[PDB]
Parts: sequence; structure tokens; C-alpha cells
Amino acid sequence: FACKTANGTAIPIGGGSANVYVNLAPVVNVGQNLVVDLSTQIFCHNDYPETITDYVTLQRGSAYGGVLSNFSGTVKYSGSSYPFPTTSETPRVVYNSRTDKPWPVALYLTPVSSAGGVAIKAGSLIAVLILRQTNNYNSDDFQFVWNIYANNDVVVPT
Amino acid sequence: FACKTANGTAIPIGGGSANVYVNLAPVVNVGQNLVVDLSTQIFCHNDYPETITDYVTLQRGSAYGGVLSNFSGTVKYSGSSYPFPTTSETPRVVYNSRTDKPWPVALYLTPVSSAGGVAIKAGSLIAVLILRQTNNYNSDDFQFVWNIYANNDVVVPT
Ligand SMILES: OCC#Cc1ccc(O[C@H]2O[C@H](CO)[C@@H](O)[C@H](O)[C@@H]2O)cc1
Ligand SMILES: OCC#Cc1ccc(O[C@H]2O[C@H](CO)[C@@H](O)[C@H](O)[C@@H]2O)cc1
Ligand code: NI
Ligand code: NI
Repeated sequence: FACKTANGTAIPIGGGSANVYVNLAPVVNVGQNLVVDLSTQIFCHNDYPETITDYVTLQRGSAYGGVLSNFSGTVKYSGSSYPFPTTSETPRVVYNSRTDKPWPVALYLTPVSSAGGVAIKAGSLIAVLILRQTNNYNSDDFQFVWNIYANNDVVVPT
Repeated sequence: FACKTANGTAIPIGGGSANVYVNLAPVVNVGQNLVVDLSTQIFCHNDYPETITDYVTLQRGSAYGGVLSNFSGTVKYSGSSYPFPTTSETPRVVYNSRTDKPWPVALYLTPVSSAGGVAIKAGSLIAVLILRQTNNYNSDDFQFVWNIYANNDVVVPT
């Protein structure tokens, strides 16, 4: 089991850490949502699916920088929604193919009501998402840690 | 099969990730190349050359930060040249000795016409190069992920 990012990098068997740079809507008004869809960015696969089932959770999601201070939101993982920053590990999603498949994580973020002007700075860390991978085969229990960065400023107009 | 960097770190049998810092020409004009030769830094060896042949490709090369935004380039891998960021996995290089041999990868980067001022920041991630290793012996298929960082600022004069 290993993962890769779009036009990007890989975190190999055994886990590790990587940076993911995402383009964000440049303007988001109070009452609109900023959507950070990692399912187009992070892809994973099972290396021996004919005998091994891989189990993958979002063990934890935390907010940083402008997202931490100026937005509130939720995280959607494989079709269910949870608080973000997270309060517990999600249910497992099964990976059972050698073909790269999306990690089905998306953040749905909305400006706090007093936010105005530059709410997220270009180049800044906005989130850390920990993918936890286990299996039905051995004692493997690995973390794949994704540091998520904004490529551009996001402005909340006034 | 494992790899190390000169005065540096190691990625052991089975693959993994490591960080590599490179010195860059401090001033580079439109129409000139920054040459980043990793073959003097990254070295690999075969752990059982008497019965095993190791096959090593450049699986993917990706650009980040100032290189992604301010440069275009190519990669030379074992005597052939390709676009960088890459568009496919290269042909293989054979490793058949216990003696350290260079991984023969070099990047040639040239500023785009909008580059001006500090086009690459000191300390910043500039590229990821993924070495994929297999053999003629078993099912081993491992990735060695090299994160390339700039040691110094590179300026594009205006
Ligand atoms: O002889 C035939 C074979 C084989 C094979 C054995 C283990 C293995 O582990 C990785 O791939 C597994 C499956 O994706 C993971 O569950 C492990 O955590 C680990 O990443 C992958 C392939
Ligand atoms: O009885 C003596 C023996 C033996 C032996 C079997 C496998 C092996 O794998 C490593 O070294 C091999 C050769 O470098 C690699 O192809 C593998 O992927 C792995 O890194 C090394 C030695
Ligand atoms: Ni694989
Ligand atoms: Ni060795």
C-alpha cells in the first residue's frame, strides 16, 4: 500500500509525510463555502489485492493558519461528514485494487462572520491530514501524513 | 538494493524517502540553464550481484515552488533527455555491483520570460525525483523518493 499526489510525489510502503499544494477559490464571501477537495489530489493503491485487504482511515484532520483562525467547517470522508478539526478517527475505507484510487477526503469551509480581506495567505499551511493504513494480513499500521498548503491568497470580500 | 547521499543520509532496503539539498547558481538569465546534477549526490548499490540483477528507473520527476512557477526544463537520465516535469517512466538502468554507483540524473532548468527577482528561495522544495527499483529475482517493486531542496536563492536579473 502506497500513495501519490497529482503532478506530484509519493509516500511509499511504510508511510511517511508529503506536502500537497492546492489551488483555492480566490474569493469566498461570508455565507459561501470554500471547498478543498483532496480526492483529486491524493490517490492510493493496494499492492497485493488478491490476498490482502487494506483498511484506510482519516485518523485526524487539523487546521492551521488562516483556515484555523478565519473559517469553520466539516470534513467529508467517503460520503459521511464530520466536524473539522476532527474529534475522532473515521470509519475505514477498503482499498482492494492495484489501480490508483482517490482518497475520498474534502474539506468544506466557510468564513467566520467577522473575517474580511486576506483570510488565507499564499504558500501557507492550511491543514494536516493523517491517513492511517492497516490490513487483514499482518501487524502493519502506518501513517501517511499530508501537509496541505494553499497555492494562492483567498480573500473574503467586504 | 539501497541508496545513500554523499555526506548525507540513507534509504534502506525496501525503499522510503530522503531530503537532498543542492547548490544552485545564484544568478541565471533567460536563455541560460541551471544544471542540477544529482549524480554526484545520490549513489546506489546491488546487495547480491552474484545472482540478482536490479533495475532502476526514474519513475517520475516533478517540480515545486519557484521551479514549477518560474522555470521550464528537461531531465537527463542515463544519457537520454526528457521533459521535466516528466511525462512517463524512463527506460531502466542496471545495477549489478556491490560498489556504490551514481544515480545518473541531472536537471536542466531555464527561466521563463516572467521570472524576475528571487525565482527560487533558499531552503525551499524545488523538485521530487522518484526512483523505482525492481529485479529479476522476486516481486520486489520499491520506490525511493528524493525531495530536492535549494540551498540558496537564485535570482533572475531584470
Ligand atoms: O509474495 C507475494 C506478495 C506480496 C506483498 C506482500 C506484502 C505487501 O505489503 C505491503 O502491501 C500491502 C498491501 O497493499 C500492505 O497491506 C502492507 O502494509 C504493505 O504496504 C505487499 C505485497
Ligand atoms: O542467500 C543469500 C541471499 C539473498 C537475498 C535475497 C533478497 C535480497 O533483497 C535485496 O537486495 C536485492 C538485490 O540488491 C534487491 O533486488 C531486493 O529488492 C532487496 O533490496 C537480498 C539478498
Ligand atoms: Ni505499488
Ligand atoms: Ni548494502
